[PDB]
Amino acid sequence: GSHMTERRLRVLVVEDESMIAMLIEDTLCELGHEVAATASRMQEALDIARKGQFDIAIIDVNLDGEPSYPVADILAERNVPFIFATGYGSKGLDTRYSNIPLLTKPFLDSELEAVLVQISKEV
Repeated sequence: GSHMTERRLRVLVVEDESMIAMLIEDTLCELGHEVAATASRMQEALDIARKGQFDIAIIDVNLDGEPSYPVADILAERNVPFIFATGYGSKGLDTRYSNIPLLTKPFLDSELEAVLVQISKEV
């Protein structure tokens, strides 16, 4: 039988180009997310900026050219349910997730804090 589910989530991650690409299709190969965003795009950000309903949103604002638009900047000033990564590593951003995998490095503790910190913590 194969009638089962495994929690399908979305993660619009973006920042540069190949550093966030292969780093998003390989991570899913292990978790099973349902694809979302790769590289840094102004059209996608606006979508996750107006959607406020996409599980997560990464948009580095200081790597390869801080292409995180003035919104990733704002997305950090108020923070919403999601996740983010940037040259400063969010900044203690607030959300129902709990910092989780704050990104701004060559991948490492990220995946670690990515799932070991997703306890919600007093939600």
